[PDB]
Amino acid sequence: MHVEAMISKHPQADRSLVQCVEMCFDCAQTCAACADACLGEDKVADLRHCIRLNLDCAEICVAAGSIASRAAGTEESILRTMLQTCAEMCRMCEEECRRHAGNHEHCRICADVCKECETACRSATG
Amino acid sequence: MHVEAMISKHPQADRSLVQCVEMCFDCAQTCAACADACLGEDKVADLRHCIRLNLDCAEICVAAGSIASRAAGTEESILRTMLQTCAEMCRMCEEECRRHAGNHEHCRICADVCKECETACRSATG
Amino acid sequence: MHVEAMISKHPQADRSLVQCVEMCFDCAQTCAACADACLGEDKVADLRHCIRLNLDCAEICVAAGSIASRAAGTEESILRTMLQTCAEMCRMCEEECRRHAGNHEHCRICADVCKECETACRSATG
Amino acid sequence: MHVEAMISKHPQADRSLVQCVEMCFDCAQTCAACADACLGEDKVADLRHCIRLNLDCAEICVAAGSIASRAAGTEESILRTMLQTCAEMCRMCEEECRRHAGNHEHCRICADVCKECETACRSATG
Ligand SMILES: [Cu+]
Ligand SMILES: [Cu+]
Ligand SMILES: [Cu+]
Ligand SMILES: [Cu+]
Ligand SMILES: [Cu+]
Ligand SMILES: [Cu+]
Ligand SMILES: [Cu+]
Ligand SMILES: [Cu+]
Ligand SMILES: [Cu+]
Ligand SMILES: [Cu+]
Ligand SMILES: [Cu+]
Ligand SMILES: [Cu+]
Ligand SMILES: [Cu+]
Ligand SMILES: [Cu+]
Ligand SMILES: [Cu+]
Ligand SMILES: [Cu+]
Ligand SMILES: [Cu+]
Ligand SMILES: [Cu+]
Ligand SMILES: [Cu+]
Ligand SMILES: [Cu+]
Ligand SMILES: [Cu+]
Ligand SMILES: [Cu+]
Ligand SMILES: [Cu+]
Ligand SMILES: [Cu+]
Ligand SMILES: [Cu+]
Ligand SMILES: [Cu+]
Ligand SMILES: [Cu+]
Ligand SMILES: [Cu+]
Ligand SMILES: [Cu+]
Ligand SMILES: [Cu+]
Ligand SMILES: [Cu+]
Ligand SMILES: [Cu+]
Ligand SMILES: [Cu+]
Ligand SMILES: [Cu+]
Ligand SMILES: [Cu+]
Ligand SMILES: [Cu+]
Ligand SMILES: [Cu+]
Ligand SMILES: [Cu+]
Ligand SMILES: [Cu+]
Ligand SMILES: [Cu+]
Ligand SMILES: [Cu+]
Ligand SMILES: [Cu+]
Ligand SMILES: [Cu+]
Ligand SMILES: [Cu+]
Ligand SMILES: [Cu+]
Ligand SMILES: [Cu+]
Ligand SMILES: [Cu+]
Ligand SMILES: [Cu+]
Ligand SMILES: [Cu+]
Ligand SMILES: [Cu+]
Ligand SMILES: [Cu+]
Ligand SMILES: [Cu+]
Ligand SMILES: [Cu+]
Ligand SMILES: [Cu+]
Ligand SMILES: [Cu+]
Ligand SMILES: [Cu+]
Ligand SMILES: [Cu+]
Ligand SMILES: [Cu+]
Ligand SMILES: [Cu+]
Ligand SMILES: [Cu+]
Ligand SMILES: [Cu+]
Ligand SMILES: [Cu+]
Ligand SMILES: [Cu+]
Ligand SMILES: [Cu+]
Ligand SMILES: [Cu+]
Ligand SMILES: [Cu+]
Ligand SMILES: [Cu+]
Ligand SMILES: [Cu+]
Ligand code: NA
Ligand code: NA
Ligand code: NA
Ligand code: NA
Repeated sequence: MHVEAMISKHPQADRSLVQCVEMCFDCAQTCAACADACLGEDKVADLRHCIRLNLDCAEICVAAGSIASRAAGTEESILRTMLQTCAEMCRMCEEECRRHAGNHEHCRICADVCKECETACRSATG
Repeated sequence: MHVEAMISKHPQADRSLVQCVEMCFDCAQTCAACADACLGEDKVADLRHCIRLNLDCAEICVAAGSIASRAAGTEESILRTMLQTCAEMCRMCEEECRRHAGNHEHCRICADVCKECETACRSATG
Repeated sequence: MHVEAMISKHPQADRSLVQCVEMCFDCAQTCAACADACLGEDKVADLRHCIRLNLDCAEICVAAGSIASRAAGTEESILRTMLQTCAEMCRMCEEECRRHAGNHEHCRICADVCKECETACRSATG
Repeated sequence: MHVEAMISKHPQADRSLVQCVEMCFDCAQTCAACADACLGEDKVADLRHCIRLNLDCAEICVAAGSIASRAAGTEESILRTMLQTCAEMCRMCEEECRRHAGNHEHCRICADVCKECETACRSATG
């Protein structure tokens, strides 16, 4: 990623922020991929809720990542509210993917990414 | 829009919800357009913060609208948290567009849409 | 929607363009809703491909709608290339939803929206 | 990123594809950041077109990345059409950021990312 390089060059220019942005994009992609993997499973009907949460988590993580990419300055921002929502979304999505992780390795990986992204986003709200 | 028609046909199937979804998409488009209009103004340098808020508001309203389009059932959802964030985003974006509304008619229109979308989203959290 | 009102007030300011933008947002929402409806069907395993196409169609229609909301001027743009891609996406998604339309009313509605959006986007490339 | 790990675990499971997805998300973030950096410059009025292209490039790269994250199987997809559009978008955005690269280091970085992402996406269409 180029998060760190771009922050340093912004005319209004944060480790926790870099980590948050990087994780949001990673987690967005991972959850998009996890929704599609679950869709392809023989046991798709068991994975409805998980697919739905991953779609929401992908959507919210792209939004959060994008907003945070614009948060390199002191101006008022939705940033902290958005990161709190994102942390809650990643927590919910982690729990459901974790429940399937013994059965589907894609959900193990995705639960781990959601957990890390939850922590990164919560940490960026401090 | 086809929000109402699609909700009625969902296998797990709400006026406040229909209105929320419709408004989110309307408001997303309007804020995208307002950011671009402000970018094109001779006095663009006066509109930096407004452009930035409109970009965030477009991003959050698409996310909220999409999540709410998937909220026609009783399952656990980020929906209410996301709608609260969206209402806060629309409130912030409304205030800044309103400040420019005397000077730029596009901001008058956009402030009105943000205000309506804020109310719709807050109402859907009840 | 506020597409028409916002275009008229843009400092660099098209019926076919208004119709395209309106349809993209309508179609994005409809396909998001159709993916979720299909996910909830008892016969979800029969709807894998349809769910996947609707997710792509929602993503591409939001992108197209957003880009077109920024296309009220004479500057170089990806607009026409993006609208061509969107028309092709809506054509593909229409065909699959149409195949399920006898069985699922949500797919009938969604196929009709995709068809209309395909035509609107193709017409805006002229 | 977790692109490679998730592809390997998909029930329907490509170096060029992994590289494409990774680059799309990297490039999306970079262009979002470049739009915001340009918005913050004293000389913002000189950067209108560049800001606008970066907003389009961010939108198209997220869309492409997401669609490509769902392209780990042999089913019909918009993928190749979408990647061609994305390559064209990155080419356009590269050219404009490159023009500002001597003046703004953020545009140098962003032009380099767009160039790499253009190549990755074009290569994934083979
Ligand atoms: Cu995340
Ligand atoms: Cu994720
Ligand atoms: Cu999954
Ligand atoms: Cu899953
Ligand atoms: Cu997830
Ligand atoms: Cu997420
Ligand atoms: Cu998150
Ligand atoms: Cu997050
Ligand atoms: Cu999950
Ligand atoms: Cu899962
Ligand atoms: Cu999984
Ligand atoms: Cu999962
Ligand atoms: Cu996950
Ligand atoms: Cu997951
Ligand atoms: Cu996440
Ligand atoms: Cu997640
Ligand atoms: Cu996160
Ligand atoms: Cu809204
Ligand atoms: Cu709005
Ligand atoms: Cu504006
Ligand atoms: Cu503005
Ligand atoms: Cu706004
Ligand atoms: Cu908004
Ligand atoms: Cu909102
Ligand atoms: Cu909202
Ligand atoms: Cu605003
Ligand atoms: Cu404004
Ligand atoms: Cu305005
Ligand atoms: Cu405005
Ligand atoms: Cu507004
Ligand atoms: Cu506005
Ligand atoms: Cu709004
Ligand atoms: Cu708004
Ligand atoms: Cu709203
Ligand atoms: Cu469309
Ligand atoms: Cu659609
Ligand atoms: Cu459907
Ligand atoms: Cu379907
Ligand atoms: Cu569709
Ligand atoms: Cu579409
Ligand atoms: Cu389309
Ligand atoms: Cu379209
Ligand atoms: Cu379809
Ligand atoms: Cu369908
Ligand atoms: Cu359907
Ligand atoms: Cu359908
Ligand atoms: Cu459709
Ligand atoms: Cu459909
Ligand atoms: Cu469509
Ligand atoms: Cu469609
Ligand atoms: Cu269309
Ligand atoms: Cu890209
Ligand atoms: Cu980029
Ligand atoms: Cu820039
Ligand atoms: Cu620029
Ligand atoms: Cu760019
Ligand atoms: Cu791009
Ligand atoms: Cu691209
Ligand atoms: Cu690309
Ligand atoms: Cu660029
Ligand atoms: Cu630039
Ligand atoms: Cu730049
Ligand atoms: Cu740039
Ligand atoms: Cu770039
Ligand atoms: Cu750039
Ligand atoms: Cu790019
Ligand atoms: Cu780019
Ligand atoms: Cu690329
Ligand atoms: Na900012
Ligand atoms: Na739902
Ligand atoms: Na434009
Ligand atoms: Na696929």
